[PDB]
Amino acid sequence: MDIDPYKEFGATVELLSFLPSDFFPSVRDLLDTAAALYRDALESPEHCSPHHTALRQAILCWGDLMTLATWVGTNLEDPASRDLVVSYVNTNVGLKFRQLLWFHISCLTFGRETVLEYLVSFGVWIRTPPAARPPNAPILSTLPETTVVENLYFQ
Amino acid sequence: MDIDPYKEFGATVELLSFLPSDFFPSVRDLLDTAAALYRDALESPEHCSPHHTALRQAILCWGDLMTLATWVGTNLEDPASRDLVVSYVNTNVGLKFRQLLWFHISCLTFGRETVLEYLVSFGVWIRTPPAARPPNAPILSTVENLYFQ
Amino acid sequence: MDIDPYKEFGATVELLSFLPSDFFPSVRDLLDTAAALYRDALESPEHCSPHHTALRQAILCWGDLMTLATWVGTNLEDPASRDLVVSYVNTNVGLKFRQLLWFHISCLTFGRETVLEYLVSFGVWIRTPPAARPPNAPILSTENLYFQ
Amino acid sequence: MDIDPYKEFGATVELLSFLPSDFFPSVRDLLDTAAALYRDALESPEHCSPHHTALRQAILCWGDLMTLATWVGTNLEDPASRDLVVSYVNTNVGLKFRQLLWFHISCLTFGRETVLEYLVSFGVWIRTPPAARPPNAPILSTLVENLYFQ
Amino acid sequence: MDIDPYKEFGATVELLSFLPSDFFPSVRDLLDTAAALYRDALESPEHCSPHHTALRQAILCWGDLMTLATWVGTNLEDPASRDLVVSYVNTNVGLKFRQLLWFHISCLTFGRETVLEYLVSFGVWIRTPPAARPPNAPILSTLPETTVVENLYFQ
Amino acid sequence: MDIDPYKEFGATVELLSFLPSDFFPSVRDLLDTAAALYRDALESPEHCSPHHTALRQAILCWGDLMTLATWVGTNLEDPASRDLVVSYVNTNVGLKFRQLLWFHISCLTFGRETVLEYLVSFGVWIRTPPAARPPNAPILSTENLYFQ
Ligand SMILES: CCOC(=O)C1=C(CN2CCN3C(=O)N(CC(C)(C)C(=O)O)C[C@@H]3C2)NC(c2nccs2)=N[C@H]1c1cccc(F)c1C
Ligand SMILES: CCOC(=O)C1=C(CN2CCN3C(=O)N(CC(C)(C)C(=O)O)C[C@@H]3C2)NC(c2nccs2)=N[C@H]1c1cccc(F)c1C
Ligand SMILES: CCOC(=O)C1=C(CN2CCN3C(=O)N(CC(C)(C)C(=O)O)C[C@@H]3C2)NC(c2nccs2)=N[C@H]1c1cccc(F)c1C
Ligand SMILES: CCOC(=O)C1=C(CN2CCN3C(=O)N(CC(C)(C)C(=O)O)C[C@@H]3C2)NC(c2nccs2)=N[C@H]1c1cccc(F)c1C
Ligand SMILES: CCOC(=O)C1=C(CN2CCN3C(=O)N(CC(C)(C)C(=O)O)C[C@@H]3C2)NC(c2nccs2)=N[C@H]1c1cccc(F)c1C
Ligand SMILES: CCOC(=O)C1=C(CN2CCN3C(=O)N(CC(C)(C)C(=O)O)C[C@@H]3C2)NC(c2nccs2)=N[C@H]1c1cccc(F)c1C
Ligand SMILES: [Cl-]
Ligand SMILES: [Cl-]
Ligand SMILES: [Cl-]
Ligand SMILES: [Cl-]
Ligand SMILES: [Cl-]
Repeated sequence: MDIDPYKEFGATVELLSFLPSDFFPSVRDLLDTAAALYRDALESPEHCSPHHTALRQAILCWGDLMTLATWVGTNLEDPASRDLVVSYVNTNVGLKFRQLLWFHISCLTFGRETVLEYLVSFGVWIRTPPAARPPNAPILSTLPETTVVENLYFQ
Repeated sequence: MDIDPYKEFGATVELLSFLPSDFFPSVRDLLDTAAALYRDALESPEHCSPHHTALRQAILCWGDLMTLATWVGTNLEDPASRDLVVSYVNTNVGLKFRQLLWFHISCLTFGRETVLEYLVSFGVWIRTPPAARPPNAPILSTVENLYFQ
Repeated sequence: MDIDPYKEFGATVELLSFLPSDFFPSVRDLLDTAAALYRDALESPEHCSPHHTALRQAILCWGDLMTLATWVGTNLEDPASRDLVVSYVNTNVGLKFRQLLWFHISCLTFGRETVLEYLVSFGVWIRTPPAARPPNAPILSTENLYFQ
Repeated sequence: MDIDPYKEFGATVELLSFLPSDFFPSVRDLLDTAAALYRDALESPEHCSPHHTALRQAILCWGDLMTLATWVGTNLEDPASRDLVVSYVNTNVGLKFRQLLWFHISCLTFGRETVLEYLVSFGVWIRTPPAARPPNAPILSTLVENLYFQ
Repeated sequence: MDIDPYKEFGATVELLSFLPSDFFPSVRDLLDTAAALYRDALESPEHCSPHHTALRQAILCWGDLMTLATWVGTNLEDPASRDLVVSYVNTNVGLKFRQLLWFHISCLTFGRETVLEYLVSFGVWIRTPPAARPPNAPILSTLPETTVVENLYFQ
Repeated sequence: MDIDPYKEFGATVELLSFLPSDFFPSVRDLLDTAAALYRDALESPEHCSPHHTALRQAILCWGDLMTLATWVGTNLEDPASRDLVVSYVNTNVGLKFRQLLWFHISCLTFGRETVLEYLVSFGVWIRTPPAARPPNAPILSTENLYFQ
């Protein structure tokens, strides 16, 4: 099968690939943030949303990879090679999970449309030559809960 | 965090662990069954169901685990050592994914209630001594006169 | 005192003894089934039933027995006598607890009469010569309030 | 599973463990008291109460531990005092059963509320320094129409 | 800063000092009593009372002190010097926490006034020569606010 | 007992531990700020607030800890282990008290909801890669005669 984990969420692997690897927080920091903001939802008996369901699996999958990588490492006769398999996972699959965790955590806070627009905004900014672009990166931020039109309507 | 992947689906890790490892099809056979029955839905831009969403991730996660386990296996000296990794996968994370893939595929066909009832039925049958129990395993499956007047 | 643990549940040690030891699931499998089916009730602050009360104590007692048996195994100077302890447990107190756990778990699922009738049914079948009896064993198949 | 045998009776292992081991009668004396006061009920075909059901199992469980201990001493000991196994049992699991038998026998006589209050009363008394506390321990105890005189 | 932990509770360090060290249960026995009587309240999300808030911190502080003393003790190889750490705890900070835990646990059960009156009663009794005083110590108990006659009068 | 000192104040240890250790002022700087802003309230015979009650105990507890550490340090044989005591304080109990003192002092100034929101804001900012985030950290922030 050819399954793109972003496709049911309105995105693609190629679109997440538009961002440089340096854009994404680390796996540990994504996992810490998922816990700080969404632990209760993620641990609840309710689906909550497709993003929650996917994020739960992504978190556990990283755990599966690290548990396997740690176990083999303990079996490597060279004690200096203890985290060699763990390093292998980070090198070849770490970026994939950073993209995926970032996507779901961000979508849960900002909504798909805002996240996808930000992906484009940053990817265009980082491809503009540094001496020709605004010094600071674009900012990821939430939409207003109420529009100016609605606010003025109820004056 | 402590996330139980079955909890949002009305089950638990402990409940799936009630079944012996020999109960489950192999991961390869589970993956081939998911493809034969649900490939178009799994590859679609539609969520379809929480089971589809979870199953998509599990399928992809197993691919990651196999690339890792294959990399360790193909780069490991000694047949006994590679036997150990294959054994470790068989005993631990392979069993986890056999449970998980079986659960989601079965739920997509029979519904949660039927699946959970079958888990108990088989788990009780296999714990009954063979000489005392029915020879075959339990099976997973799904008008008045007035009516004619 | 002479207490029969089955007496308040309508049975006796003698009746459970009518079944061959091979009839019963293992202690481990009985404990796993009690957890799979009744963990929440067994761990709850509610009595639930006399079967739950008895089953709670039986589960804890087996833990006590295993801790004692482990201490005997580790403290016996001779390795051959450790073997005797295990075989003694399997033959004697392990069988007692297989009977007891099976009885209460089955009663919680099927009710007292069905269980008592099944004990007799299987005990009669296994005593019928194999070449003269049905090829398969009889089947165990089908509450909230408890009088005295 | 994590089963607390006191939980269905409104108590916990931790609560019983608030009492020092010296608080409790010996297992033998608890068993003699169960027999003297409740033998007929314990041996009857009636449930009687959840306390009776639990007490029956606890009495039989101690029998199982002692039968095991005695059998090892008889068969697997020669010049050993053959009381080595029996001695370990009374050292570790004996306290657990003194708590359990005492709880059920006391509840059958005084009721849960009075028993739990007494556990707290004695636990506080024994933790008060002896030279600062009352000399005697707290005590476990529990407690006509007008027309007649007109 | 010079803070007296009793001042917001109507007492002082000097007043608790009026009681001899032998008056107090050990820290362990005070902690075990706090758990037996107040565990649910102490672990709850509600303030409950200023005594509860203070008692919560005292329990945790003792944990901090013993964890530090343990780490020092277990990482000191000479056994005599480990006994020096224990003696320092017993001599100095153990008495401070025995006073403090006793005060808060007693106040939660009997109220401030009864506790302070009892502090005085015992401190006076123990300073009376043993051959001249009642054989038994005064008793900590809640006194009745009204007499039987008064209670019957307002029936 | 398992007491979370933040629980009665609407937070948890895990939430405070979302912030990196470098976020917090030193214990000394927290204590000096508490004295500059709240000394009279803290030394008063009035409860003032649950935050004041908790903060009083934390201040005294730090005094207990440092005298113990000083007594150990001044009686230790070799400076390398004197350095070990300081390092233990810096890594373990100093971090706990930096979190705790900061929480109470900040709550007394800004209120719980502002503090908890700021914790999240900074914790997310510091986890954003430096080259991708705003250059500055988020900020913690909140006649008489004519009407006679
Ligand atoms: C937790 C939700 O995610 C965010 O809020 C995320 C953010 C939100 N932004 C964080 C940095 N920023 C501030 O501090 N701001 C300050 C203020 C005052 C609020 C404002 O000016 O508006 C704005 C800006 C907002 N940025 C990003 C990324 N930016 C670039 C590359 S990555 N990723 C995630 C994220 C981050 C860390 C861990 C995670 F796990 C995740 C998912
Ligand atoms: C595809 C949905 O799953 C099933 O249908 C599943 C089945 C369905 N059963 C298959 C075997 N059976 C028949 O052929 N039957 C024939 C008939 C005519 C209908 C009848 O006699 O009633 C009944 C019985 C039904 N059994 C199981 C398991 N049984 C025991 C241990 S495992 N697991 C899954 C499953 C299986 C393979 C790959 C998968 F990937 C999965 C998930
Ligand atoms: C969990 C309740 O117990 C049972 O259900 C028990 C059973 C239930 N039976 C299990 C075997 N069977 C099937 O799979 N059946 C299939 C079907 C379709 C439902 C039907 O034909 O009706 C019937 C038959 C029913 N049998 C027994 C024993 N039989 C003989 C000796 S022992 N003991 C217990 C038990 C078992 C294991 C662990 C335990 F822990 C216990 C207690
Ligand atoms: C049999 C019910 O239990 C009791 O009555 C129990 C008692 C009852 N008390 C017995 C001692 N007492 C008297 O003699 N009293 C005499 C009188 C005239 C009424 C008075 O002076 O007031 C009061 C006082 C009541 N005390 C206790 C415990 N106290 C402290 C630690 S243990 N445990 C159990 C118990 C005891 C033994 C074997 C058991 F098996 C048990 C269970
Ligand atoms: C738990 C509340 O504290 C008490 O109840 C406290 C008590 C209560 N007293 C306990 C001793 N007593 C009884 O048993 N009494 C009842 C009795 C036997 C029926 C009778 O009247 O003769 C009265 C008398 C009341 N005494 C004390 C202290 N007394 C002297 C020095 S210290 N300190 C605390 C306390 C105690 C232990 C652990 C703690 F942790 C604490 C705090
Ligand atoms: C004393 C109350 O606490 C504060 O005010 C606290 C602050 C207040 N902030 C101080 C730094 N800032 C300014 O100078 N600002 C300038 C101005 C003009 C007023 C504005 O733009 O608003 C804003 C910003 C506000 N920041 C913090 C922390 N920020 C980041 C990590 S820690 N912690 C505490 C605190 C600090 C020191 C000792 C303590 F002890 C404590 C508790
Ligand atoms: Cl095949
Ligand atoms: Cl009698
Ligand atoms: Cl409580
Ligand atoms: Cl006295
Ligand atoms: Cl001031």
